[PDB]
Amino acid sequence: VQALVVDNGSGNVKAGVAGDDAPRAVFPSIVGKPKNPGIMVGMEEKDCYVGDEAQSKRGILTLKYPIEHGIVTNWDDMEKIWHHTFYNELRVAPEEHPVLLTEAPLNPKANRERMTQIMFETFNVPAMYVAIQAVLSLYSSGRTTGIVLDSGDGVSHTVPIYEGYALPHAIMRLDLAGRDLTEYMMKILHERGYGFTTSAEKEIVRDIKEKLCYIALDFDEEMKAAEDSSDIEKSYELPDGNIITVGNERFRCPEALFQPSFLGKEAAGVHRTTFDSIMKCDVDIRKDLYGNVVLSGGTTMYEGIGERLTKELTSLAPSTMKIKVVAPPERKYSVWIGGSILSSLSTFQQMWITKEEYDESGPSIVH
Amino acid sequence: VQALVVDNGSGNVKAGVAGDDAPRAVFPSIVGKPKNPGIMVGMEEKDCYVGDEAQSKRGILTLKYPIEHGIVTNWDDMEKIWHHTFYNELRVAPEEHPVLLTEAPLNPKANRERMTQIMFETFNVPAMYVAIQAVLSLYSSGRTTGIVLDSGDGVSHTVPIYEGYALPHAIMRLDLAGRDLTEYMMKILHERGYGFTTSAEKEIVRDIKEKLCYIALDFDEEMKAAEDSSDIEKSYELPDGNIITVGNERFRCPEALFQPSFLGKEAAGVHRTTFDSIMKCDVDIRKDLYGNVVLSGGTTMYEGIGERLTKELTSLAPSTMKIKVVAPPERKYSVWIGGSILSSLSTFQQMWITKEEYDESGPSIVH
Amino acid sequence: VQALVVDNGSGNVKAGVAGDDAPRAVFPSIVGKPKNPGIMVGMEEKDCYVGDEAQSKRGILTLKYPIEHGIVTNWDDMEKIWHHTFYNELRVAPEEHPVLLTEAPLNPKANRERMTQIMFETFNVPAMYVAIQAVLSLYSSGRTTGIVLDSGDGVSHTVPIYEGYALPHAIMRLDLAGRDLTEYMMKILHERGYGFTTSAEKEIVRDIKEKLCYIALDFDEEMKAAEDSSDIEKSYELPDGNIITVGNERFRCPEALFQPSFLGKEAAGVHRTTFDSIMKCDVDIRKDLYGNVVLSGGTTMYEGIGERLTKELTSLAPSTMKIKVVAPPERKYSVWIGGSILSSLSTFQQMWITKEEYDESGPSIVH
Ligand SMILES: C/C1=C\[C@H](C)C[C@H](C)OC(=O)C[C@H](c2ccc(O)cc2)NC(=O)[C@@H](Cc2c(Br)[nH]c3ccccc23)N(C)C(=O)[C@H](C)NC(=O)[C@@H](C)C1
Ligand SMILES: C/C1=C\[C@H](C)C[C@H](C)OC(=O)C[C@H](c2ccc(O)cc2)NC(=O)[C@@H](Cc2c(Br)[nH]c3ccccc23)N(C)C(=O)[C@H](C)NC(=O)[C@@H](C)C1
Ligand SMILES: C/C1=C\[C@H](C)C[C@H](C)OC(=O)C[C@H](c2ccc(O)cc2)NC(=O)[C@@H](Cc2c(Br)[nH]c3ccccc23)N(C)C(=O)[C@H](C)NC(=O)[C@@H](C)C1
Ligand SMILES: Nc1ncnc2c1ncn2[C@@H]1O[C@H](COP(=O)(O)OP(=O)(O)O)[C@@H](O)[C@H]1O
Ligand SMILES: Nc1ncnc2c1ncn2[C@@H]1O[C@H](COP(=O)(O)OP(=O)(O)O)[C@@H](O)[C@H]1O
Ligand SMILES: Nc1ncnc2c1ncn2[C@@H]1O[C@H](COP(=O)(O)OP(=O)(O)O)[C@@H](O)[C@H]1O
Ligand SMILES: [Mg+2]
Ligand SMILES: [Mg+2]
Ligand SMILES: [Mg+2]
Repeated sequence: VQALVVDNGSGNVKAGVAGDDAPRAVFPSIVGKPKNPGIMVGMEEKDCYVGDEAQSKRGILTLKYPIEHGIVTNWDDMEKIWHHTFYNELRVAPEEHPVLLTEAPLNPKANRERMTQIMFETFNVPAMYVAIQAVLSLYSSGRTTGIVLDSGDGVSHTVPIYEGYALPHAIMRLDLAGRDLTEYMMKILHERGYGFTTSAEKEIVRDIKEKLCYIALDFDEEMKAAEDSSDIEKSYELPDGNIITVGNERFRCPEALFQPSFLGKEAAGVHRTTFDSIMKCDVDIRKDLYGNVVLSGGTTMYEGIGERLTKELTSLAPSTMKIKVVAPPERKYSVWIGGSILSSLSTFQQMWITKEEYDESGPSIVH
Repeated sequence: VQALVVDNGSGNVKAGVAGDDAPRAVFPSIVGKPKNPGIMVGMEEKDCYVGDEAQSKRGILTLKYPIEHGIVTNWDDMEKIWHHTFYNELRVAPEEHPVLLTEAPLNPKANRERMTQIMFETFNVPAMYVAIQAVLSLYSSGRTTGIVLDSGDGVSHTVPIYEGYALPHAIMRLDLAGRDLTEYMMKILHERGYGFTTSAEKEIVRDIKEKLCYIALDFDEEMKAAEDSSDIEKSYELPDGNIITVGNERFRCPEALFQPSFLGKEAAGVHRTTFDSIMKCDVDIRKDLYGNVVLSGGTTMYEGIGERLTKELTSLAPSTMKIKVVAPPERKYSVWIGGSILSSLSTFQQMWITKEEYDESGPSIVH
Repeated sequence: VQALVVDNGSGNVKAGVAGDDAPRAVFPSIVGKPKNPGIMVGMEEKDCYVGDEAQSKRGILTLKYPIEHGIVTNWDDMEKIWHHTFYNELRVAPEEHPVLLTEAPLNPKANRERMTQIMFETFNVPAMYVAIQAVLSLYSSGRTTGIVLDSGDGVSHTVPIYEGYALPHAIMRLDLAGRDLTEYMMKILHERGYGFTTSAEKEIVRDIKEKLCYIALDFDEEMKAAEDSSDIEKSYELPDGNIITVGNERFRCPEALFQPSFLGKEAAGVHRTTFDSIMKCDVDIRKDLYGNVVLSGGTTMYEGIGERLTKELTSLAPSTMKIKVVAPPERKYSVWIGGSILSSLSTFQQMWITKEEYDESGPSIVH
């Protein structure tokens, strides 16, 4: 009997069995419902268009994300997503193995309580545990000291840890992630006459962003250079065979991470958030936090993010410090691998919240 | 079988085996307890953060001194400190060798009685002896006549001795030591905008004081000179890489030894205390006491203390006398070396207080 | 010709003319700058959005406090605030009347020197004086003996005074005030799903705190009672008409004054700080200090603070003492009224620092 590890993000669902090196089932976290009447008699009108099945036939479906900034907004569809994960992707009986789940820090308590109640009463798991994503990202890297910058589709958070002890008063959360960048890309592609509006057009723009975008080392000089020559342009082919050309948007779209004012948000960039999280720690801790910054999440996968973040932090921190940003090649799956490591430890076997405790202490047993 | 010599101060613990020329184990006398919850499963949550181990990871610990003005205020942590000394630093079995301890003069009797009871019942030593620090400082210097000014972290005392005979009615005690100077430095560094509050920040200010401070030959002229030029300033680098600059505080901080009114204390300086201890002696003794003043303790390590004390005593004593202050290079370890000399004498073998006497005569056997 | 009294705090500016019973102009100490481009031609783009004008249209402005823990961090905006006070609120010529200012104890000297230079060179006042807030709070109460606990938006300090003589070595300063409580309220409102991030959202949370919070007599029993019934809940209406409900946060937020560990700060509560300030005084003074404790500042306006502080001090002080906490109804304006009383005394006319002295003795004339 091995635990199941299900990392539940705003954009993707990563599921698998503890002990594996990689998640065996990764599919987008969408639920689709048809927007047209079915006319041919003799077909099967499936209700659960979940994940890649909904992605494949998004032409006749309207797509909805049940998780928004890490908070579940539609529990009915989230239950469908969980059922899909347990029965069609992993193809296991959930009542046999305990399940390890993840949740972003500084989340409302009702979210976790509803999650626990749904797991214990609908799917009937023997036990569970809910862990923070940022501490698992540190488990994946085999280290006990460092500050983790996790950025996914819903929310970015920084969690500093020193010698295994957490520093909860220094945790920062920034609701600026990949979905905001996709929407900004949709907005600024209108400058060239490309109009994207539909839910499927959103998934097209997301695919454009994931391939053509990169982070410039400095923004103003790169702007001035781009206005002079056309070698920055690139071409992308739409599903129907139409060809579009993208220019300085390639480095304009991800710049909003460091300048949120591009999105109309009154906030500070990821570099400034990292620096301010470090500065809330004790003076003796700061050197080891500067010396080890961990990148996690898919949003940190832009080419050149490490150099840019190192330059910003070096410009902010005193000249004596040696800023070292750690960007593993597999940092898109750091949280899942960390959870896989955590669930297999012999020490962790006492933290399982069995159903007998839940029925004894109510939903608040998780806290 | 050789005796163990443990000099137990308010700030540091000096331990070793009799016959050595120097203490083999010197570590600060602090006990730390974590102030944060441990979040990573798979680490060891040690309870005894004692000495340099607590000093190394003071960022996540709160630090407490179990001895205050030479009187033990927390016996539970003092027992931890003694266990650490016996088992992790010296790495000996305490039940094999007798232990020689030290205690400041004019201390309450309950302190010594509790110390003896803890040693005999918890650690089970074959024998012990408790000696005054000031007479051991005279043993270290190979002399029988002179007045000893011992100043450590908790309390300053002067003990005059003539031809081996003590003069107990002339003993003076002044509760003004290194810890008071560290707190005064913390207070007056706020004039420049440097705020130090935490327990670890106290250890940072102590390190600043131990390197940048010195004693001016005269205070008012040095003030007037410092206000004219900036060559007195010096720079110090904080743990995180920030740089601070200190000015006249360098000679303002140790001036409180000679002017306790800087600390708000209604008392007299160390020079005046020394003079008044001398004047309580017989007229025939005073010449040999003026001719030999012994400096002991770490607080007397400021550059220029000898010249200042000689000037003060010369201004107080009659012009015929030749004041001679003795400042050995190793006066930071005078008490321990004196105890090492004392415990190795063949004459001293009769003063051991064995356990059989203790069980016969109660805790009062020490007196 | 009557003096002007300007009490300059971290959160609010209280200004007026000496001889009045109350400050005629009280407005928040904020400077706002627009974060949007102006599109309508024919409007006036004012630069100085200061005080209530910035508060009224905070939707399109970003708000910044130029004073942080009683130390001015942005002199350019502080000059704007002072100009606003002198010309739009009081509507007087500053070069006609002398100005009396206030400053928190244990402040860096450069702050006061820059303040004096700005007043004498930009606004050209005939004279000035800078006074400590805590001694003015004692003037307002018509008393010469007592210990004053002043707590505002930036810093809390306790200053004991006996028979008119100050005891500067017993002064304590605690950087924990109303702004920290507002930030803690923002943090712990996330438990219910309420997210407040913007500068204007900070002013919304401050208004929530000022009305719904109170201090429980004991914390654990009140917790246990709150978990049983919902009668502790209350509702608050947001600017746009949305309704939020607050529960045990009402007495959780101000508890951080007595348990700073809630904020992640390694410090002691206000009761412990008061007790430790008393214990640094002479034994003969302590009875009259216990018998008269003065509350000053807006942070001490929570319902039930007097009973809680009396209970804590009674539990700390010996059973013989009768702890009496004095909480005037108008203690939010104690410092200003005390300054108004002080400036009108005939004795005080010799302490004015005229411009002729300043030009003669440099900025250090204030000290
Ligand atoms: C971009 C795509 C196809 C493209 C036709 C592929 C080719 C390659 O692009 C062009 O030919 C550029 C051309 C264009 C028109 C004028 C111009 O000075 C420059 C370019 N653009 C147009 O005609 C606009 C007009 C428009 C509609 Br209506 N609303 C909008 C909202 C904002 C902006 C513009 C518009 N147009 C018909 C569209 O966007 C349509 C709706 N877009 C799509 O179906 C997406 C899924 C794929
Ligand atoms: C001194 C240190 C770092 C420093 C930042 C290193 C640099 C080099 O110093 C400066 O930049 C000087 C600057 C300053 C500010 C205003 C001014 O007219 C002159 C100097 N001082 C400040 O901003 C004060 C403000 C302050 C707090 Br809040 N409470 C206090 C209590 C008393 C006095 C002042 C304050 N400040 C943020 C601190 O002290 C912080 C808490 N101190 C530390 O973390 C320690 C461990 C190390
Ligand atoms: C509190 C306010 C309005 C409210 C909407 C008024 C109504 C009355 O509250 C609700 O309906 C509660 C609901 C909620 C959602 C899930 C849940 O299990 C319980 C409650 N909360 C939400 O949807 C969160 C989601 C969220 C964002 Br995004 N980041 C966050 C950071 C931390 C926590 C949560 C979040 N949400 C949209 C907000 O906070 C927005 C940004 N808040 C505001 O604009 C402020 C100025 C006023
Ligand atoms: N190679 C890539 N380059 C840039 N962005 C990417 C890349 N791969 C994924 N992303 C972005 O990462 C976001 C979500 O990634 P992920 O870390 O899985 O988030 P979640 O934690 O919500 O599952 C997507 O919105 C996508 O835009
Ligand atoms: N080189 C130095 N210069 C100035 N002060 C020092 C120096 N070394 C140590 N001290 C001070 O001496 C104090 C304690 O020294 P020590 O004599 O070991 O005291 P104790 O008898 O309590 O062990 C410390 O508080 C430290 O501030
Ligand atoms: N009625 C009230 N109840 C609770 N807190 C209050 C009340 N009125 C004001 N405050 C708090 O007092 C703080 C500042 O008050 P004040 O004493 O004017 O400070 P300052 O000295 O900085 O002007 C504000 O941050 C506010 O949160
Ligand atoms: Mg994720
Ligand atoms: Mg000593
Ligand atoms: Mg005030």
